[PDB]
Amino acid sequence: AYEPQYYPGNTSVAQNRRKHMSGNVEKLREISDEDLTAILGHRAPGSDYPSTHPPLAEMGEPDCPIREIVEPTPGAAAGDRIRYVQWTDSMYNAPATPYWRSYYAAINHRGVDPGTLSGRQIVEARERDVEVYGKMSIETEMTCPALAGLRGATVHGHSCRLQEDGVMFDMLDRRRLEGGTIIMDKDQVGVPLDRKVDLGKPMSEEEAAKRTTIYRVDNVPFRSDSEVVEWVQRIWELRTRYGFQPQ
Amino acid sequence: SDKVDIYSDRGKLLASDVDIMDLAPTRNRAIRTIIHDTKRTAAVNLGGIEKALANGRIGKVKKIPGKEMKLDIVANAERLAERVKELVQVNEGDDTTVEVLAGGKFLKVQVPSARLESGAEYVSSITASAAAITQAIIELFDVGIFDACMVKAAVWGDYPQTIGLNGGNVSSILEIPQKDEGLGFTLRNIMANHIAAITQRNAMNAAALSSILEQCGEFEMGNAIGMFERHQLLGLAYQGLNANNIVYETVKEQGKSGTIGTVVHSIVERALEDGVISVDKVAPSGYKFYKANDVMLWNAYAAAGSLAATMVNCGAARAAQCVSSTLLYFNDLLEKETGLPGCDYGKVQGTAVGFSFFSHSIYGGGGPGVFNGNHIVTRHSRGFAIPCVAAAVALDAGTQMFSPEMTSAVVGTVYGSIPEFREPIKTVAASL
Amino acid sequence: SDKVDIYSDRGKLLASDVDIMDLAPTRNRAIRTIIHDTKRTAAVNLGGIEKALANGRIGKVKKIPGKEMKLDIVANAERLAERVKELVQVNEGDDTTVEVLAGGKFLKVQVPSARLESGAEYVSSITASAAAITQAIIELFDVGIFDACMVKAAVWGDYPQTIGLNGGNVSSILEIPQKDEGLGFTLRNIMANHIAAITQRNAMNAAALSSILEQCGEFEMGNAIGMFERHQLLGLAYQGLNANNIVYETVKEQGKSGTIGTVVHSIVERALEDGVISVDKVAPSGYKFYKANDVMLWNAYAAAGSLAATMVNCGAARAAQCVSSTLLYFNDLLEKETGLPGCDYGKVQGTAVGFSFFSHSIYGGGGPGVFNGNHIVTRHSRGFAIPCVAAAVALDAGTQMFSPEMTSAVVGTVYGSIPEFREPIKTVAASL
Amino acid sequence: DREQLFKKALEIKFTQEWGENKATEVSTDITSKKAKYLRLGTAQSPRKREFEQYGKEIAAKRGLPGYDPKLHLGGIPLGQRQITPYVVSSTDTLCDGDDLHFVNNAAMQQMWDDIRRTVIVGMDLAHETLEKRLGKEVTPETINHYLEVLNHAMPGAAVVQEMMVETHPGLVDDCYVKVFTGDDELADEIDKRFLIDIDKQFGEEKAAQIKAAIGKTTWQAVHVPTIVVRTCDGATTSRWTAMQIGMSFIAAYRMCAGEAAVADLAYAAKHAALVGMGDMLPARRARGPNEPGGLQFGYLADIVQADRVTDDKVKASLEVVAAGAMLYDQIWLGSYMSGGVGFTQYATAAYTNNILDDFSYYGYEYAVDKYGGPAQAPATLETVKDIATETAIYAIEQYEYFPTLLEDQFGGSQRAAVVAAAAGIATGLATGNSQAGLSGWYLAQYLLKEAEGRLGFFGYDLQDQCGAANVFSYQSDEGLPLELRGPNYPNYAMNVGHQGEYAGIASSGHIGRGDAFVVNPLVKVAFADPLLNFDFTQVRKEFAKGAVREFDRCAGERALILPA
Amino acid sequence: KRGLPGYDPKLHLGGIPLGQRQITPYVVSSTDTLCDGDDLHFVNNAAMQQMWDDIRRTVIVGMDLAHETLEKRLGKEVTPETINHYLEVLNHAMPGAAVVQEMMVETHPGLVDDCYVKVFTGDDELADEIDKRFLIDIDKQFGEEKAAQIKAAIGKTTWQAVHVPTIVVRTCDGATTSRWTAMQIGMSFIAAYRMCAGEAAVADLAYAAKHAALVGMGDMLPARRARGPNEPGGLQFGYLADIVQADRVTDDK
Ligand code: F43
Ligand SMILES: C[C@@H](OP(=O)(O)O)[C@H](NC(=O)CCCCCCS)C(=O)O
Ligand SMILES: C[C@@H](OP(=O)(O)O)[C@H](NC(=O)CCCCCCS)C(=O)O
Ligand SMILES: O=S(=O)(O)CCS
Ligand SMILES: [K+]
Repeated sequence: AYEPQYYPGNTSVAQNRRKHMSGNVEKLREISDEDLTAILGHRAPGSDYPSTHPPLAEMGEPDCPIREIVEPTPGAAAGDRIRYVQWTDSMYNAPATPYWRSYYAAINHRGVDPGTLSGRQIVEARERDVEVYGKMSIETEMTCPALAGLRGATVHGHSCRLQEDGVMFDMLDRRRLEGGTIIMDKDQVGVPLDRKVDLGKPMSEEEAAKRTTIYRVDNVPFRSDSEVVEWVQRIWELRTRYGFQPQ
Repeated sequence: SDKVDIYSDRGKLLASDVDIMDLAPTRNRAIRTIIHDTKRTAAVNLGGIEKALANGRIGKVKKIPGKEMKLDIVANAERLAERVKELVQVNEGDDTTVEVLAGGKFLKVQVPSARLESGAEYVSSITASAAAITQAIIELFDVGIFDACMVKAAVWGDYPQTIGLNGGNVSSILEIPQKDEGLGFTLRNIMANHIAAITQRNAMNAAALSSILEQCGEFEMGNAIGMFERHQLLGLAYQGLNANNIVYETVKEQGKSGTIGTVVHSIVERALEDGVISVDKVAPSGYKFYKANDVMLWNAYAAAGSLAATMVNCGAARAAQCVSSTLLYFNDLLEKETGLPGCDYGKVQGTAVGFSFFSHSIYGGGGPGVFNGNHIVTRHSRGFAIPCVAAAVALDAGTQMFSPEMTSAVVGTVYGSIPEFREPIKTVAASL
Repeated sequence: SDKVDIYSDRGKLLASDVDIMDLAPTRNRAIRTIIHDTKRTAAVNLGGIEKALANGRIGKVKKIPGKEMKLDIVANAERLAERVKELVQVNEGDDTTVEVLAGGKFLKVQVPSARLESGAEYVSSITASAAAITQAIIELFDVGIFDACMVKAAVWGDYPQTIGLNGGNVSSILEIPQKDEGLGFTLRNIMANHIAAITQRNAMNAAALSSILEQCGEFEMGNAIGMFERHQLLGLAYQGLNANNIVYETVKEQGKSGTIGTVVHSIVERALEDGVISVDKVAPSGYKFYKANDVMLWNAYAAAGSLAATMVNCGAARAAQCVSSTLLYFNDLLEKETGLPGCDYGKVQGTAVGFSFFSHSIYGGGGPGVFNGNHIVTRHSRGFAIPCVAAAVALDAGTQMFSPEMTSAVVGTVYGSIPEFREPIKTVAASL
Repeated sequence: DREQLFKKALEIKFTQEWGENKATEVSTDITSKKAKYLRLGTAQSPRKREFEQYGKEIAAKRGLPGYDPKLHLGGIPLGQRQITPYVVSSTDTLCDGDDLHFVNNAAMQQMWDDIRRTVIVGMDLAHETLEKRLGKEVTPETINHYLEVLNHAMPGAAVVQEMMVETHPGLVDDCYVKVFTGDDELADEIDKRFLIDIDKQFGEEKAAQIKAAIGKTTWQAVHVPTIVVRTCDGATTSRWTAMQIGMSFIAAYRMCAGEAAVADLAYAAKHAALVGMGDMLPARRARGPNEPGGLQFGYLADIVQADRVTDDKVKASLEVVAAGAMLYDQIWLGSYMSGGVGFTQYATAAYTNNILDDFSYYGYEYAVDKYGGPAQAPATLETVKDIATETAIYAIEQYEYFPTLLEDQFGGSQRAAVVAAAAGIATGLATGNSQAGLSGWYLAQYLLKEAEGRLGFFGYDLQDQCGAANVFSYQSDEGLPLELRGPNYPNYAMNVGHQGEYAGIASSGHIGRGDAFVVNPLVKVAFADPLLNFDFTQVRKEFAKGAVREFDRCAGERALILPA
Repeated sequence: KRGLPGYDPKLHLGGIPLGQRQITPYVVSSTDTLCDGDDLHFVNNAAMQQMWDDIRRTVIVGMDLAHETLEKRLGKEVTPETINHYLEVLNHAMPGAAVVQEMMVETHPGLVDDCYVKVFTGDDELADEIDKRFLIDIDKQFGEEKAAQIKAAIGKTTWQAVHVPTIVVRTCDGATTSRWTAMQIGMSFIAAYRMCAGEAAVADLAYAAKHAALVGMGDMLPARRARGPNEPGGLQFGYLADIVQADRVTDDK
């Protein structure tokens, strides 16, 4: 037996980082299957998932011992196209941080291709699998609909000052606070939708500060989580020493 | 001394109590024979020569009007193979071989050992083959003085205006020595697509052939001297040759519902059970910082884990692209879980960072299949990254544009016809 | 079938009725051993490493202040050689050798065959030696983590910022594969100064070693296939190995008062006497146009003549520079005297035209000693020009700035200590 | 309380109107996390309006369109967020970020041309050739005559043949040759018009250190015409130099104009006594010598000359960072290795708004107080851990205390380059060891990742995750002192936000020690020359001049041969 | 001005300046222009420098493999409308202007107005649907026989004739051209087809533009005269003949 520990630290930030890593995240809002498909912009809502169409020479399944013992995901078994879910998260205590959305995906979802950047975080996977991931990425506490936004392009905003209404700037205006709720009426690449998708209320400033995986000097300073600073120094020192002589 | 049991691509015992020193590129007979055949074997594309002649074409776009020659090359493949053998051989009955493949479209040429022994590199496999087919065609079709330069161009391409046989029809699993980034990189300049095609998309054999070639490269680079010989051989045995069945059994245990993260947890549990790591100290929060009781063996477990995670994650999606993120997050999460450095002390994770970038951006790279140990993006790890890329390419089910069927048809047919290349784990264990 | 008698550097019979096929790089055991030792032998400049460490210097001008580590290296050459042998060898009692030379300043390292058999090229001779001496020095002086990078720089130079060990202290008779102009040029990239230093300025042995290496290069390039095998072997035997004593006896006959022109007349007289050429037709003026009864044998007589003329002309002046004009005017005058093409059908004369220009102008090149078979100026002939350059360099009594004593002290000492390199004619004849 | 050095710049660029961005309506408080988004687009920016206007003229003239702000994704032009200017650090120049794009900045192009068009060629072996082969006497009189001939010939003018056609001197007036020597007796006899006087250019201690390293050797600092390297490439420079050196020796010493001894002078000038700016690159990113990829980090530190004229150690190191961030990220990675809009702001993060200055002065002041002074801290992992952690965490917190600072350096790679450069430079200056500084850089990168839960762009940290292990490795393609690393060091060959900062770290150990040079004393002396078009003592001031279209020493233009 | 001398006719050997023999002009063949030989030195002749820059700054990049990636890998439709929109975006982006990100700084269009992309195709049905502003019409530029010969050699394939800014190759080198071209082709496909701005399929478009569908002016040179692609040493003699266009407009062979 083995009980995963995930990450060091004892502050609310470290506790939230372990929640995102372990998948122990609270559900705070609901999105319908068709509204999720509409905002991802890969196919018409309600339509069946299209398949890949590879050349004749690649249709044959090879005799492979690994293919025989690794079960394909539902998306891989159906031959879905590879599609994506990309998020931008404010540095003003958006619950999510790019590395921790990638750790959440790597630990809790099969057959995923996560990518971490400062202003965007992506997960590519077989379309139906990426929608299962996408639903959890938007319904859970990993998202605040004001401090975060699905953006497959023109991502600028993670490090910008918030708007006067507390919403993170979006050059393409895909979602905004409209009459007491967050409305997303364009897909993740800015194409206007023929519907309004209601992403619900934003988190309060206090809730975001309590649920965030980002450290901030005016909330939970990075300097205050001694075990995390120690862990960094330990990895740096051991990598340095073993690079010279691995003993 | 370090001992291992070698297990097959299907998790069956092949050899027991094997000293890792006996698996070294410098000692193992099967690995030496693989390298010998890699250096002496070349592919002549007779179908390509026929089309180049018929259309006066050189490569993909160059065409010289008025130079067309309609010669039945493929229909005379056997006759040309016999003459090519006479020209490539040094003595009658020597170790030269010429085999007609793909219904007359290709010739597998294996130059005799004598050409490599009197040369400095492998390139006589290309030059003897190109000169032999050029001469054989000139003779068979009685090509005159004015037209022989078109036969020459159909075989050798733009050479010598280009450094190599650019746009020609003679190639190898290897690239010209001038393309090496540094010293000892020739055996590292082999596309992952070539490996997956050669090994018939068997992911274990793909990782094994790639690990053998990468570690032959690391040895030739001077990265396996002194204490580093043990370091690289432990990586070769545990990642490349399924030592103690760790790769296969981890993939089997995690194959139904596993993720990159559950593979991290399995590897930490196994390293602790085997005494490779132990708790160093417990922090006030309860987090356990671990210590490596054997640093090189811990590195080898992280290399085996990096491959097992690739097989579980790319295998589940049946999609090669997941390898770049798998190599990154398996090692990043391994460090966060234990407080110990990841595979190659951050260099597998670092390689995976740039590899992810250059397989998802405008700047260069491409799909996983185009990468290799000599590629500027993926050269950084000491042979522990490309074996995972080769396995990932093998596991793909139709997501790639630049697949092995597109880029590696000739190399796959020619080198894939050789058993030691198709089944490297079995061949290595049997030569002990 | 073509037979020859091989004569020594002093014109004495060594072997009779030798089939030229048995002198081929692909068949002759002595040539194969010379190439095997060329690829596996490297030089470690302990004197250079000592000064680099003491002054924090890398190459000729780079110096990093504050990095001085005045380690005592040269006086510890035997202890360091012992440790280098342990690190370079694969198994105890294998074919690895490490020898101290030049009073501790150099180590001759011969890596075991196993490193070449599991590598694609010769470069493990450099990388295993560089890694071995770096590790041995770190151990002997207990060099710490912060300072080991300066031991690394003292041995490997600017590598990997540079493609090779630029400004380092590990070198070979060969240059890195990335410097090859095309395919099969590695054995051609050897300075004429290196050959002359290795052969102790014995002009016959300098021409012989150069001819062997150049023809190994021509074979690896694909220029000795089919009918061209006979073509190159006749050139190797008559120009490189003093076949039928033509080179030595022509030089002896013309040594006291001969010129480039009298050597032309001697060669035409001999070719006519031996039945190699005959009168084809007589013009109205009485001028006789000759025909070649055996074109390849006529080419070989012109190659032998080109060398004999170099020895007579450069020997008389005791000045290497005369070789460029000798190769030009021996062949130009040979054509004007007979109406037949000169050596290599104009390519020795053509090589000599550019060689003369690039050894007497502002644009590049230098003295004869800097040229080689891979040099853009002198690569054009199929191995028939550089053997004459090596002999000319050997015959120089002190006119050159960039002499073998200036450019080839390391290589000359290391490879010159090996008998097969010093006495190649004797070694080749004895292996039959 | 220490007043952060960037606050003045943040007040100017965010709270004072620039163009018609209505800055006072966006926010007047540099600490406010909120701002009023006015979405002014193109209308707020005179610079974007200039580009839009030229785009209309171009489309009309060619019948094929070009620049059009409305072709931005969704038909939404740049400037939905407030468009702000940049203060070039250490200057009072305020400019648009477009004015710092290498294409739009002649000072930046001229900086690269002055490096590209330079090689250093020894004279001793050439003089020895003349003595040995011709029995010629070399004296200060023959050398001075040779230098007059050389400065006439080098730009492309004839000295031997009749009926030669020559370059227009007005197009090549940036081309010249100066000399320097470690032989003080010879230096006192060289014609002062051509001499780089080591005693005048460097302080007493540094001049002695240079002379001891150079010995009694003599060198030519050659600068071929900018128009030639622009028409051709960097690999032209050593060949162009050798041709005119050869002609000048022929004419000045009355040699035969083409004898065997001339080839020895050619081999000496092109290979044996040549000291270029960098060697060739491998096949994938193939280039000949004298290209940015071959320029070792220590060479860029020796080209820059701020340390020669200022005792402010941090300032001198950051002038190196500015030259390197521009050359390596904007020109090299952003054009030679990629292109398009490129990487202006990945580089400007390291030379604007006094931000890197604030972080570097903080770390260095902390180290001076704790360890005593420059080059006094022990070169150990304990010292690196202390200085780099202190400096990195201070820098991390500044982005959180100042939302305007975070919005200015909006990309994580910009924050990573600046946070880690400050940690590395403070560590290098304090220990006098640039390898200790490099170790500090990687520790700072790791701290930033865990602090913000993000680091740089997708592939930013390939070299940083490889980094800690490869600082002190002695393996074949891993080990190397930082001074000798460069853009061809494998881990460093691809990514922005590292190379220029590494040039500053390479300089830091040496600046801490008071060394005259970092890796090549010949390079240091060759660039200690006020006649060079670019002023290498004031890199940031020169970039600021180019930004406002006031840099007046741009070479290589063809106005003289074009219609008026 | 410098206090360091330059050109001086009296520094010619013996203090005897050029022109002891009569200095005569040259007639440029086929013209009535009479000029000094110095006016034909490449340094002093902007037409000569611009000829080399127009070659150096050009590469040809195929569209078929990129369109196939969009269709097969992403299930995106490629039509004449999407191609024409892509070409407008491409001619805005290629000189160094932004299309995806916010707060980008850009090249001054007035410095890069020589930069543009045109297209040509052997598919006549597609040629009739491409926006005429960007088309090189093979039927208009070549005679009936030559146009047929070109179309038969090219087949039903489409290509981009890219000309990056002269200021860029002058500041940098010829090996910059294919990379500069690929970066802005990649950005234009992202913007014109509304892809994710950085997904796995984007790397296939990069590999196609930089390697698989690239047709440069010449390949690299070996170590002694090392240079990357698009330098004069790599320019094959037949390529220079195909760059020159006098045979297309004169029957005088
Ligand atoms: C399409 C890519 C993927 C790729 O391969 N390159 C891109 C785009 C490319 C283009 C954008 C030009 C344009 O807008 O048309 C250029 C300028 C390169 C070029 N071709 O000239 C560039 N990036 Ni990018 N790129 C940058 C950056 C960034 C930051 C921006 C994050 C933010 O919050 O704004 C993120 C990476 C990250 O998250 O860490 C980023 C991503 C990306 N970068 C995403 C697009 C993101 C988006 O959809 O908005 N860049 C930076 O972090 C700052 C410097 C900036 C570069 C331009 C400059 O230096 O001035 C530019 C460098
Ligand atoms: C990877 C390699 O590209 P290829 O995979 O060979 O197409 C390489 N480009 C680069 O490294 C791009 C570097 C500059 C742009 C990225 C800055 S983070 C090159 O063109 O030689
Ligand atoms: C020979 C070679 O010079 P090196 O011998 O390598 O110095 C070469 N130069 C040239 O070929 C000069 C060609 C142009 C001048 C002569 C025109 S006839 C070069 O620089 O790479
Ligand atoms: O988004 S990417 O990190 O691939 C490129 C940033 S310029
Ligand atoms: K240029």
